[PDB]
Amino acid sequence: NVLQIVRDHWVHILVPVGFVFGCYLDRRSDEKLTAFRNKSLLFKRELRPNEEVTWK
Amino acid sequence: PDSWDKDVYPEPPRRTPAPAPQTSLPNPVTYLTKIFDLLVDRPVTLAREFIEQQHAKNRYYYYHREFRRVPDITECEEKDILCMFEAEMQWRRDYKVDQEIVNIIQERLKACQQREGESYRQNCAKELEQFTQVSKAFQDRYSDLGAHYSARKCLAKQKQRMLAERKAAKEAAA
Amino acid sequence: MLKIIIPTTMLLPMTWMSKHNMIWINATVHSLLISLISLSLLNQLGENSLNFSLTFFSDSLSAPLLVLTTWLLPLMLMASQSHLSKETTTRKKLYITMLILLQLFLIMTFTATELILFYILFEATLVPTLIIITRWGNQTERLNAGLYFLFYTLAGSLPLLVALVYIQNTTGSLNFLIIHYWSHPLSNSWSNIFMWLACIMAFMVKMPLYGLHLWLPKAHVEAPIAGSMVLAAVLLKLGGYGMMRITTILNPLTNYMAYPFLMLSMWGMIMTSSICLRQTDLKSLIAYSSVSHMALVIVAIMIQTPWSFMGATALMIAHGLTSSMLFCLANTNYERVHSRTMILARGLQTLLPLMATWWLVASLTNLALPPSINLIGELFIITASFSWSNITIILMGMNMMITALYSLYMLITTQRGKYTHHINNIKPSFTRENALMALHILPLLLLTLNPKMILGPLY
Amino acid sequence: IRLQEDPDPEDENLYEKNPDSHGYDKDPIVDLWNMRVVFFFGFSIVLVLGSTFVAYLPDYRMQEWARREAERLVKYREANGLPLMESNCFDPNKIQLPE
Amino acid sequence: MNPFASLTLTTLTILTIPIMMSNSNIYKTNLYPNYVKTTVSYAFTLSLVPLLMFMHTGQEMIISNWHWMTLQTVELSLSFKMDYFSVMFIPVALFVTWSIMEFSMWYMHSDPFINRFFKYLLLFLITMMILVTANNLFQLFIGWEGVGIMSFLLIGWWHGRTDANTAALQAILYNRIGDIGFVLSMAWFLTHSNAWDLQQIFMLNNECPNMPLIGLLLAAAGKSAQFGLHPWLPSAMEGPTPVSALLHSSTMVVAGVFLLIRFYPLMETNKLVQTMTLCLGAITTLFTALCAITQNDIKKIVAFSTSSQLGLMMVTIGINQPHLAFLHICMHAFFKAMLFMCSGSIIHSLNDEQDIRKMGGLYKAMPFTTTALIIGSLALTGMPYLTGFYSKDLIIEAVNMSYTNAWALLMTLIATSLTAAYSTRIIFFAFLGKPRFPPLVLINENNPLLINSIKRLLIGSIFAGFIISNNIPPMTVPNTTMPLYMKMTALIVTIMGFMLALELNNTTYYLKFKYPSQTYKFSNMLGYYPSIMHRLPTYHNLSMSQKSASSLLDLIWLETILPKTTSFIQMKMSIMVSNQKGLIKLYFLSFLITIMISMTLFN
Ligand SMILES: CCCCCCCCCCCCCCCCCC(=O)OC[C@H](COP(=O)([O-])OCC(O)COP(=O)([O-])OC[C@@H](COC(=O)CCCCCCCCCCCCCCCCC)OC(=O)CCCCCCCCCCCCCCCCC)OC(=O)CCCCCCCCCCCCCCCCC
Ligand SMILES: CCCCCCCC/C=C/CCCCCCCC(=O)OC[C@H](COP(=O)(O)OCCN)OC(=O)CCCCCCC/C=C/CCCCCCCC
Repeated sequence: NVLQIVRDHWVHILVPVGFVFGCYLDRRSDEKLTAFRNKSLLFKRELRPNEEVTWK
Repeated sequence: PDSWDKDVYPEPPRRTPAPAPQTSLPNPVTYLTKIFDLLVDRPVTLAREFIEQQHAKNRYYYYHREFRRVPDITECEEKDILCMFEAEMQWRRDYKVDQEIVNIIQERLKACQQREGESYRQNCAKELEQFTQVSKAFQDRYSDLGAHYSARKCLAKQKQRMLAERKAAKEAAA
Repeated sequence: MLKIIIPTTMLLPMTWMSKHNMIWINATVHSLLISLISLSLLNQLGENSLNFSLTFFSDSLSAPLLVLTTWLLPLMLMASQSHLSKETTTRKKLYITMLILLQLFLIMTFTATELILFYILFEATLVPTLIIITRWGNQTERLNAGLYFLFYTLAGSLPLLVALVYIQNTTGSLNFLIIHYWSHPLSNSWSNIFMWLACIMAFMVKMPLYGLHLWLPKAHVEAPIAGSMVLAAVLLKLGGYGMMRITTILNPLTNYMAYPFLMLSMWGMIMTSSICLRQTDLKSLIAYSSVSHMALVIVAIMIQTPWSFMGATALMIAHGLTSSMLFCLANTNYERVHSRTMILARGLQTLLPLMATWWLVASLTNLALPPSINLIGELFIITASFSWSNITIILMGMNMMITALYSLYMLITTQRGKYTHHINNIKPSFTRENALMALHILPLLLLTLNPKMILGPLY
Repeated sequence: IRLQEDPDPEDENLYEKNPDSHGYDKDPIVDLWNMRVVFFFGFSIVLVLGSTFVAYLPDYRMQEWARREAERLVKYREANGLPLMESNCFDPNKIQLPE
Repeated sequence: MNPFASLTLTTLTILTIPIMMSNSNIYKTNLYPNYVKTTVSYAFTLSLVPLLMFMHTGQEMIISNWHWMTLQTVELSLSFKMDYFSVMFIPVALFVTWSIMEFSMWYMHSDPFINRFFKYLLLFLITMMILVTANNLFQLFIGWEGVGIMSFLLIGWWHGRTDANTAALQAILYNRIGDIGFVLSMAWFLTHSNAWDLQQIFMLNNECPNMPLIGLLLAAAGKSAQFGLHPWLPSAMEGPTPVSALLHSSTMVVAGVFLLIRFYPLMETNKLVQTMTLCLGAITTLFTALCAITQNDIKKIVAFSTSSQLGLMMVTIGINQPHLAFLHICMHAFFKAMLFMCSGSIIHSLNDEQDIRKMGGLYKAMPFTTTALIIGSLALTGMPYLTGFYSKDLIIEAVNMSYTNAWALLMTLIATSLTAAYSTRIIFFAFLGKPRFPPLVLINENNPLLINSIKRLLIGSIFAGFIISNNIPPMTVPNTTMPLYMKMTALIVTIMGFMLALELNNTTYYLKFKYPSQTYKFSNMLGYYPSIMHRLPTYHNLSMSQKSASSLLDLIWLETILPKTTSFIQMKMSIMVSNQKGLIKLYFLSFLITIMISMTLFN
């Protein structure tokens, strides 16, 4: 029945949720390297009225 | 056409002689050109008119990115990693721009050779000299840096060249 | 890089928790999905690399190799499911686990930002390969092949570990960005000569260099089909990637220390092509062709010019694809007649037409046929070698002639002529085998269409 | 004989039981769906979608940007009589040679 | 826009179109050969239009439609050069291919893979068009190798024939030597000029040097079967008669001559390379005609005639007459294609017999092929107003009137005489006399396809020379003033060859028998070149491939040095260490020695 389909095809979400978790951890790693955000001589600028950070 | 800059990509004025027939025989080239214009040019022109009308309704724009100048490897202190990074990136961008300048000059040279045709050795002497000068400068700049080239290595090469020139001038004055 | 790394570590439990008859389907589908995800790494910058975090970074050299690895995994799955029909469920899952671990180690190797982590991962790649060879090889010689492979690699690589820790002690860091920015010239001394030797010899053994290559026929001939595919397509490219990475700190000593390696590479390229001319085994012929192509790549890396590195990258990608396809074709033939002798099966064009077409296309790509990326890389390497010296053209021309000779010799021997009369068990080609060949060949032609994606950072 | 060993089994043909076999699995339904997933995902998804994605990858290598910058520099330098390609990459005034 | 570029690219694209339909029900049916032939005819007319455009005002163009990749300062783009050479050779090649395809519709009716045969012919045509219209060295090399592999595939059409496989691989080998030369030229040009396109190559190479020009000459010799790399062309007769007629003789063996023509400014700038080209062409034409005059296989005779004409073209290039070589390319394509078609009709009508010793009586047995072959042989030998007259006569006049190599001039004249000789041999042994074929007479040449194809290539063999010569602009200064005997030299030597060969052939009817001469043995066995040069170098290379590289080095000494010696040393040391009797007296004496040594030698 429906239960057996979920009982057998529940492994098809492992790789997608791993991809989602990898994207989340990539964001987490990126947010720790924000010490020169809007501080490089090349890309330094004044913030727009409705923004807090240049990138995330 | 306004697509490209006529000054950056010069074209000599086009001088086309007028037809001066000497026979009563019809011109098959003229007849086939009329057929081509009737059968191909008009349909493609109508199709492009429709496509451009569709494009004009959804006009939107894209921009050319501007980079401000940053201090170079000469101004950077020793093992000042951030300044070295900025200077290296700027040097790489300038290297790409110079490569494209050389490409533009080479395109000029090829176009002039093809255009002048059988009189290219004389009429293309102006584009050959510009190519010679541009290639000489580009070679002196980035001739033998290697696979792992960098702004530091290019600066060392320039320093070596300057030392050689100074020694030559001193020897000449001696 | 975690968005690609984590899905492989999730391929593992999915493989171990799927049903007995669904392991191949699930592994193939999710490997293809991971390859599609990894296709996003090709969007590289013209100035610098993609620095995701402190541990991983991607470049125009790493991206095509990662895409090639992720694309190669499902093809290996198809071949393995071909030849592992009677295996138990646990051993099937163990084989899939070995393949998954190898892919994960290769990804982390290509994206590692430090030389010591790169060393750890590129040495970790040995264990799954050794297990696969010595466990699922068909013949007795698999044990000797594994011993040769392991000991060649380790005797090459241990001095590299010593040199890496010494360089870290001397300079303060093994981070690739730091060692590239803070690089200093290498003076002509015995100590610097031996440091250069340690690094270059490790990667040369990995290449392999001529005179250090017997392990390659040993392992490639005796490994299973998936092992043969991964050994030639990707594992031979670790040496080239490493040499293109370490040579930053080895200047200007590379101008003087590269002569013996260049001479070995050129002459052994000629010699291995000639050996290919007289091979009674098809797998051995493919392996020696791989040796010749990697010798050409070594020549490119040693001459070390921007035109040589682009050719090296293109030739590495092209050789990976072509050698994988050739091994797959030879393995289908072996699965037919249960023997690797080239002259045993003949008339295979009149017995199997579309496989004859696949053989023809694979052989035409094996030799440098324009405008294939094989020819693009080979021609760039030949032009750089011509700028280096003007007798390298003589050597390259000889090698190209012999390459065409042995490729067409293999094609004519296997496909043309009249069929063997007593071989009457050659069933029609399977949809799986045809799909394997198509998936091997189409990306190569698309890369020919778009060539700037495999020309490396020097483009 | 020196052992109690099994005889070497005969080669198994997938077409005998299933004439329309794709060569994936002994089970007909499993083999058919293996063929379907392989063909669909690999060919359609990976080949077509990845190929068009790579074809339409944005110009992050700044090839066209470099060409436009080169056009501007050539125009400016040929308008003012300056050399099109400068002789030095850096400033000799900012470079200090040893005595 | 000017219709010139559009129509040229349209001809190329419509040539490529039927290949896309090779995965369709039409490819699965029997209408595919007619479909391909119709497409080729339409392409022929569509290419005739730009020829009219050029012959009016001399319009020439280059079209760089698609940009491929930029290696820093070098840009490679898909560029086509639509100049006099391209716009003249495209319609001629299309006309020849159309005729050959109709002749193959008749000729290859019983082939199970006639659709694949026509697909391969169209692919060869596409690759040859790429080679001809290519504007840069990389695209020229694409066309080069494409026609090479198509020749390889079509020579080995019957895959079960070991001789066919050998001929295909031999052609590949010689063309790969030529490609060695080609790649040398490409590398030199890129390194020394930062370009692979003809415009910048011509601009920068005001005095082109020996290395690039000799690379080009080597490639041309390899592709055009000059002496040293010649034998693959006669061996290429293993393929079906349509392949021999279209690919090799008419359109593909002229690839080397065309390559040398495309770099005629550099060839003008050089002199030593011109001398080398002249000498190579002279020896090639003389040797190949000398081999031709004594062959008993009609396809072999026609192949050696093609090789001799290629040598004559190379002679023409060597005397700094690039445009005369192109004119001869066109005329030779016409009449040599027709001659091959006539020989193929003879072969088909006599049940796959290719021996003139078994032919005979065909003058009245086969009327139309007889008249077509007579017209072609008259055009081949330079009948005073036929298609071959407008090129060969001017070539001979230029050779006699220039500052040339005396031996090259003499060999060219002797080669013209031998051309007349072997044409007489073909006619005499194939058409005159009494039948020598089996009694069951199956001769029937009444097929409209064959008749119409030979007709179309027959009108060109009479009138095309006049039209082409009178419509092209003057590109060289004529040799108006010359002695009368030098003016008539070509005709005189042609007639002398005719007469001597006719007398020698007439002596065969005598009831007189004599063992052959050494000169006859040398000429009939192709100068012994294929024997020695196909048995000795091949044996030595294949023997060194196994005895030295494989066994002696790979399997013996590379194993002995690094891995085997180390393993032996480790085994010996392991045995030495582990070989102990387990005696406490022995190893306690060892302990005492160790203690004494540590006490004394260590401080
Ligand atoms: C190291 C040397 C390097 C030399 C490099 C230079 C080579 C130059 C070659 C010149 C051309 C040689 C042609 C003959 C060789 C092939 C003979 C052969 O096998 O024929 C069988 C073959 C028949 O095949 P088959 O049906 O199997 O018959 C079996 C044989 O009957 C079976 O009977 P067989 O086996 O007895 O038949 C052969 C026998 C019969 O063939 C002939 O007699 C052919 C005679 C051709 C005409 C030669 C005299 C031309 C006189 C022209 C006078 C006017 C000049 C212009 C000025 C006029 C106003 C002053 O020939 C000979 O015994 C010698 C013929 C001449 C050889 C020349 C090369 C010498 C090599 C070294 C010396 C060897 C000497 C001893 C021989 C070997 C040991 C015994 O003959 C033909 O198909 C016709 C041959 C061609 C006839 C016309 C040739 C015209 C062009 C040459 C003459 C020059 C004309 C003017 C040119 C322009 C000047 C400005
Ligand atoms: C620049 C480097 C290359 C220089 C030349 C190297 C020569 C090396 C010879 C190749 C080694 C052969 C390996 C295997 C080749 C394929 C196997 C083979 O032997 O095929 C034999 C095959 C069959 O013989 P048949 O006559 O058809 O008899 C059939 C009867 N049923 O014959 C061949 O194809 C062999 C031909 C090889 C020719 C070798 C010499 C070539 C001449 C080169 C020197 C001339 C240079 C030209 C100068 C040009 C001037 C600018």
